Amino acid sequence: YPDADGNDVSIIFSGAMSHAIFTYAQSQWNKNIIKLDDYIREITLTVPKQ
Amino acid sequence: ANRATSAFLDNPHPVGVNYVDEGSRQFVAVAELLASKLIDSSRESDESNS
Repeated sequence: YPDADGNDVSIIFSGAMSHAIFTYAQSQWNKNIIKLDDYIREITLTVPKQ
Repeated sequence: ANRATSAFLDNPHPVGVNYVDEGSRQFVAVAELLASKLIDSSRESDESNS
């Protein structure tokens, strides 16, 4: 089923340890996924005029 | 002497004599079971966005 943000959440039968490790890895990697406009704001002061 | 009596014990009215057979008791039990399912389905439907 979809949530408000547009993501799709899947409810499945799976082991506890696999779920815990997989979900934690998702949280860590998603920290470095940002919007393109957010990336541009970070590096806007390093772009020359030529 | 004097007499004092609890208010709620005064003249109870006769109860009904219908819907006391084994079939009617099943109907009441069935209604309670399906009424409980209604409450749980409303919760489950809310949590599943469906």
